[PDB]
Amino acid sequence: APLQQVGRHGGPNKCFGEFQRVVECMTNAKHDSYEPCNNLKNDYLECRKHKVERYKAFLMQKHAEELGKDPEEIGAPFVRKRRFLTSKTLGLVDGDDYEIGVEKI
Amino acid sequence: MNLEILDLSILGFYSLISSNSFESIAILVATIMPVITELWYNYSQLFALLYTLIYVGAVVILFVFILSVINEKEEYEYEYSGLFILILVLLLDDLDDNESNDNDYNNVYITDYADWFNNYNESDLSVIGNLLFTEYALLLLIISFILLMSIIGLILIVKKD
Amino acid sequence: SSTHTNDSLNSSNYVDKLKDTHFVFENDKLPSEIPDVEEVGATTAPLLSAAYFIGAKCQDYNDDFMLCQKEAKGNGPIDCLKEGRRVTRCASGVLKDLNTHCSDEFRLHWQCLSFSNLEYKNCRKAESLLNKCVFEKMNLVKKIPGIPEDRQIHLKQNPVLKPVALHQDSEVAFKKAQNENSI
Amino acid sequence: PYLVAFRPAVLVFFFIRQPIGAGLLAGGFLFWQADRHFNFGIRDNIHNFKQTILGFPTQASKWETFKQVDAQKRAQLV
Amino acid sequence: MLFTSLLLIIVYGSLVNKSHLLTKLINRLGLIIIIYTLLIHLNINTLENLSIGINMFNNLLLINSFNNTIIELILIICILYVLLISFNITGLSIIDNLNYSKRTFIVIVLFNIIGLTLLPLVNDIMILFIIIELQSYSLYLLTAIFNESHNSTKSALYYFIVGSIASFIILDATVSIYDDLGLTNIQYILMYIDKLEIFDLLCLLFGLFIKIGLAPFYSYSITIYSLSPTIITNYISLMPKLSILTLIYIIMHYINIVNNTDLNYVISFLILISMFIGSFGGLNVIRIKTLLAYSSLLNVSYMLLAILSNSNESIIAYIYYIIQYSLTHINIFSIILVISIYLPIMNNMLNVMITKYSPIEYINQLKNLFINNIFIAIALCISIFSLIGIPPLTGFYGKYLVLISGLNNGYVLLSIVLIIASSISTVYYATILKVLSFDTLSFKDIISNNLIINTSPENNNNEIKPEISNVISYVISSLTLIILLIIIQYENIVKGAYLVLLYNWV
Amino acid sequence: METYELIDSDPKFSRVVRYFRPSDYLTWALGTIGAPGLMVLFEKIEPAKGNTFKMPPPSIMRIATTIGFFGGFYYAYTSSTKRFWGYSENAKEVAKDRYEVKKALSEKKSPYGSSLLNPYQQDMSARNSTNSQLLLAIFPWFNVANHQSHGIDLRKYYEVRDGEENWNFTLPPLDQVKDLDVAQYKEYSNYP
Amino acid sequence: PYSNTRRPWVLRRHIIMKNSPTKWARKYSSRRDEREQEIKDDYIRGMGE
Amino acid sequence: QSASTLTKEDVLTRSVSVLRGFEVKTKDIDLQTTFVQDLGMDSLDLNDALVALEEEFDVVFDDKTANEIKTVGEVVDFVLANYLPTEQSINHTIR
Amino acid sequence: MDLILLMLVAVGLNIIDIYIMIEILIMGCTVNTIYSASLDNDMIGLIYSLIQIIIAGVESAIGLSILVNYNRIRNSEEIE
Amino acid sequence: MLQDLFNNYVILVGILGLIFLGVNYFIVESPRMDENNGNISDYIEKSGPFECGFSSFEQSHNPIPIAFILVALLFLPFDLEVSSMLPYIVSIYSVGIYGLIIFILFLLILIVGFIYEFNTKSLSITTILHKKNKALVKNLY
Ligand SMILES: CCCCCCCCCCCCCCCCCC(=O)OC[C@H](COP(=O)(O)OCCN)OC(=O)CCCCCCCCCCCCCCCCC
Repeated sequence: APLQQVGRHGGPNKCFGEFQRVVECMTNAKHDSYEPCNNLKNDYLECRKHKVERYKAFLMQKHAEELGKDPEEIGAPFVRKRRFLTSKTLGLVDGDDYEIGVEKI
Repeated sequence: MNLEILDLSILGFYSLISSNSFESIAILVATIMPVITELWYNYSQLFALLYTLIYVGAVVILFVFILSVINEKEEYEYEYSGLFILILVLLLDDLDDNESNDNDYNNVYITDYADWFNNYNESDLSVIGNLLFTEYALLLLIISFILLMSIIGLILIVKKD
Repeated sequence: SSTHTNDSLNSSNYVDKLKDTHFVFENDKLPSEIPDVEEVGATTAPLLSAAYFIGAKCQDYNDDFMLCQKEAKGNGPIDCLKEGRRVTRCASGVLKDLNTHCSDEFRLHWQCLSFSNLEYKNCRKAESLLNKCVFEKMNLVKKIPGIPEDRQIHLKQNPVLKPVALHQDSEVAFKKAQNENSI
Repeated sequence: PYLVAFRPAVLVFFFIRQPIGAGLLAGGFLFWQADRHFNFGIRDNIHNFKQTILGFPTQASKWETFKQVDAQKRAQLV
Repeated sequence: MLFTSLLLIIVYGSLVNKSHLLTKLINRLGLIIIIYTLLIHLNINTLENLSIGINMFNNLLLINSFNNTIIELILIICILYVLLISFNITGLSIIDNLNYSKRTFIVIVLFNIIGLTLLPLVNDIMILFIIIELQSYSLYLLTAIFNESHNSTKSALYYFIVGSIASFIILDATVSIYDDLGLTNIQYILMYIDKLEIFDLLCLLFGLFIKIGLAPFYSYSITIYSLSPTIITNYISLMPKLSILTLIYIIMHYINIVNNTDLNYVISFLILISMFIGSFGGLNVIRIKTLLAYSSLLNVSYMLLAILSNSNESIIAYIYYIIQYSLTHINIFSIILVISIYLPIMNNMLNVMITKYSPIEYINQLKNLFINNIFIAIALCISIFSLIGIPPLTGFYGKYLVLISGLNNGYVLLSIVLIIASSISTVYYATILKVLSFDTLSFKDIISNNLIINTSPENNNNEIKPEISNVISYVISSLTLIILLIIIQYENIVKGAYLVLLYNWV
Repeated sequence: METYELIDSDPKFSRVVRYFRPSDYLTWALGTIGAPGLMVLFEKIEPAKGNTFKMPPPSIMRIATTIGFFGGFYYAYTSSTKRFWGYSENAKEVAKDRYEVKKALSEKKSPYGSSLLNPYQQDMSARNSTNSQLLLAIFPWFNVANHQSHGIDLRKYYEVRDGEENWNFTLPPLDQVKDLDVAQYKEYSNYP
Repeated sequence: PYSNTRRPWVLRRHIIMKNSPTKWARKYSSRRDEREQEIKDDYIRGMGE
Repeated sequence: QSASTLTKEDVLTRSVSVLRGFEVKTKDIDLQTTFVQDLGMDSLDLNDALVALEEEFDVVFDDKTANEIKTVGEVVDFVLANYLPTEQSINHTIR
Repeated sequence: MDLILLMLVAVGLNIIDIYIMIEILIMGCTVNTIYSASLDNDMIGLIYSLIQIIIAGVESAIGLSILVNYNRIRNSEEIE
Repeated sequence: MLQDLFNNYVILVGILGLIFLGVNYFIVESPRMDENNGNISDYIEKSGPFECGFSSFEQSHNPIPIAFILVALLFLPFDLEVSSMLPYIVSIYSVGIYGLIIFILFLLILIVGFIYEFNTKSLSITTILHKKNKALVKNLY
């Protein structure tokens, strides 16, 4: 059994476990048909693309629009510029809005 | 503003109006450079550098062949085109840049969660070599075989003797 | 490793622009049913300086937390919350003891690591003083498993690789102990 | 990373040699960037037109399916 | 054995001096290498053991009893082809010296045999791409082995460009599948056979269809086979089909698991068009190799119907058909190479120019073969009648077994169309026979001392000098009698094809 | 199918050569002289130049002997491999295999031997080399590593068969045999 | 960090590099997206059970 | 491709037009029309016509033929037998 | 714009321009492999990408030699 | 790892190159301040190619024979071989002896190409002239 889905550090990646449980199910001798392993196939494909999870987020965003809910009042706060991950945004006691250093670690 | 869109807009314009063979060997270099930069800044810096190391050597060999085969044909020839038909073509092309039709896959943003289990932390090239030289060593040895065939093949084609 | 991923900060802001990266916060605390625990507040240099003393003090709890992860069978982060809180408290206990017993020796060692690219080989002298102070006051010995006790690299008399730049504070503090302790 | 260094060189030389071809190409480039930045929705609506005419599941098609399930499920409870 | 002996031959060929005799003797060493390769392969691979399917080299390769039979067939046909370059085809130096003037001829063949035999075994998308390049590159190098020939180089340029486009299509198909599933091993991909896009595998088949000259991509192969030297055209027109069609059968075996009838319809469309082009295309042609190019396109369409149906009756049909068609292909090209000795010599209208690479280039250069050599003319008639499908020759059972599998699967249209295609193509098959024999009586008492064969000297005028060399004559005799008398052993041969399994088991 | 007892699903290179029968050496010689002999036969069947017999040059016979020598070994290697796999009659090889394994077990030594390879590389090496003899006619690949994936259970060496009582081997339990998997991961479950 | 997972611009805008049998199928043929939309719809239909 | 597409009527027709642009005694030119008698060309006028007929058909008269040419029909015969299209680059034919 | 085969106008009118199109087309496959492998954190895809680059460079050399010898055949008189 | 400082440097390099062109463009005196021989476009006697004083045939678009074309072609197979060792360089320890033996096998198969090129003399210069010494002989009677 050759290795598949090898992470960048040589070990199993995020989705290897899903793939491994599919192989074990499909190759088990206790199974009359491949029907038991159908949910395991969807789980592996969901691990890679997250297509159903993205689809759920599509419904939640759309359902919030039709009820007039504010996107900025029900979502999660975010910052787009890395230089402005400031100590005030991070919540430090002596925080400030001055830019952080990202030029050279 | 994603300035790579403008770069490909200029490249597509020059591919429609290119006339001689030197311009084609420049369309190739004008294509690898956007690929190398976008790989460098988004997905893989390792393969951005591998592209530069290998394709440039192929480009110069390609260029030197143009010198030995340039045959006066397309310097004095005429093309018609039309500026309006060029820009209209590029406008219609620019309209549809959605290579995929899964709207949720193209619109919803995702994240990954880091873990500290990988304490032996090395580069992607070390893992690629670790697998290539151990588990897929047959693939490497066939590639070595194909490279040997090219060496014999180039000689039996080009050498008059 | 400088590979761009989707789980941490990337190389530059051109990577963020291409990925349209959003750095997202969550204002919600952990649910009240889960018991609270104070997180470890030490940064990289103090943690690396204290790595082998946290190992020598929390070995039972570190192994038990990791063994919980293996027995969790995928349900890892949920089923080992209680074991994880023990690990955090034990690690904070070591850092607490360092700042009360070996404060100057401890702060000397991780100030050298910050001065020296966080390479253990560059700060042997300050490490030796910290090892001596910790052993006397906390009875903790640094051990590198899998090798004989006399082949441990941090105890090598004449190492091949040595720091190019010398930490002046470590040189001064090493001389003071030489003339006062090993008479 | 070499496009960052070359881009100022190529762009100015492109305008010098072909000022009208460059202005038309650059003008169209900026217009779509204004469509995306200011949410004019022109490119999105063209995309919604292409999916409808080619038989793809559109954004409205997927939302209609949800509304059909929503009405079906509510009556199943009432 | 192949890989090890190739390295020795590569080095040895570059060490010794260049002479026609040494190249000919090096070719005979290549003959011994393939024979030892066959003996070693037979000694270890047996149909009964490989029925289950055995993984090798970290599951990169997968050999079963269906793959194994094709590998032995490839080795056997390659043995027959090397006899052409390892012995005298005509015995006259002006013609035969061409086969001995290139020392890398045997090296390229051994390079390609490795690619031919490994391709049906591929079990991973990464190794599928690597091997299909290895097979393609060797074919390009063989098409250009005669680099001082303008037509040979022009064909290799056409071959390279078209075959690179197909390879990109093949690579693009595998990249799409990897993108969908994140997996590279075929057996792993089979676990997700119901969820990947099955038309991503049709794109993979489309690239394979280009490499076998299927319509609508038939144009380049008809052009290349006619422009290449007859010795080159003999190899490149048959060898790629033995491996690629076997691989197509295995891919179609996996595709049939999900039973996508839309995919079955697209392939049926390509088969239908190829029958029309293969039959009507050859009606108005004057070159024999152009005629045989359409014959190849037609017989591939027949096999692809068996591959498309893909059932228990299809294994027997494909296995038997590919074996008997390879022998007929070998037999016809062997005769065409030999009968250049009966060509008249000038001592003129239309300014017809004949080159040393293809002395027999037009169908009407086969005139009066019934007078010059009756036994060879009959041997050519038997082969052509086999292509027609005249019972009880081998070609009849090939069409009979193909029809059984096709009609068993409900391909009523394609079964009728091929039988109409067979009748249409009979017109240009009969034209060969008309040229060979129909003017026998009105030309029997004529003085023909202007033939190529008459330029040869005589030893003593008291000895008996055979007009055709020993090895090439025995091969033509053996293959012709196998084609003619297959009725004697047909029952035993078809029982053997029953045992060749592709995951049938029970 | 006339199957036999499985000895080793991936025999080591040294074991295959050591277990050569006198006929396997005989076929090795036949391959070595069969290649120059075929060059004489081909000339006898049809002379390369002209119509008279001419002995091929010594340089051709030198390279032919080398080609036959490798071909003779590959044939003999596949002949001996089938006995390990059980495809061919291997009654003699089973008795020899059982004596060698029981002798090594009684010495608390691995029947497979100690390896320079870590657990991954032993597993990887077995994946690459197992069943590779099926393509030995195309390209070579041999098992030259001491891995533990041989397709056999060492418990079958703990039952005395007919003609093995005079060996008097006292076999320890498998957890005391050095360099075996079942006696390697003592302290950590991911380190041997 | 939350980021999009779209293909590079050069892949979906280069005049030549964007053309292939599978890329045209992904862009112009609805056969693939019809099947995958069924999987997403089953998620909401199966909530009630 | 590399073959002539010339007919005897076209070559004669193009020859007459090229000869009409000169100062000839008569504009009625056929195959039998001689250069010295009917058209009235001296040594230099004849060779001006030959080179003019060379440029029109992209052919070059050999020295032996040119010195011995008498009639218009001889030129038409020469062009038909000797005309070849010029070789094109390696890209014009195959592309 | 793709379905009307707009790419056939972007390819130049020399044999070498066809070679460049083939290289660009294959390079599109490798960029797609790198993109998927990086998102999945899968090194098997990157091994595939490396193999594609090496193999694509091999056929570039083999095709060039055929075109090189094709041009030599035309310049065959070589009376010098 | 942070490459924001590297991004600024690459930006500066791109701008710095255009400075040399611009500064030379703004510094040179206008042609009317010089001998005033007009714009460079008209002065064809200056913009013509240099041929050491005497004009020659304009052979810009004629093909140029290249005597080292075979060596240039063989550069690509060897360049790929060198680039194939990069995975081994950074993984030499991990692969151990198994990878080292595979690395040698990779190089041993490619060394046959080196033997082949040496024995065939394929890396020479393809001259079109050959200097051969004829022997003077006398057909005496
Ligand atoms: C440091 C900057 C170097 C480049 C600065 C010069 C800018 C010019 C364009 C650079 C590349 C942009 C895309 C062009 C692709 C090649 C098409 C081409 O033929 O070159 C364009 C150039 C202009 O000639 P033009 O007169 O406008 O058109 C012919 C009219 N009958 O016709 C020419 O033949 C001139 C080409 C000169 C040699 C250029 C070699 C290519 C260098 C590319 C490096 C940058 C990669 C591309 C980045 C931009 C991508 C669009």
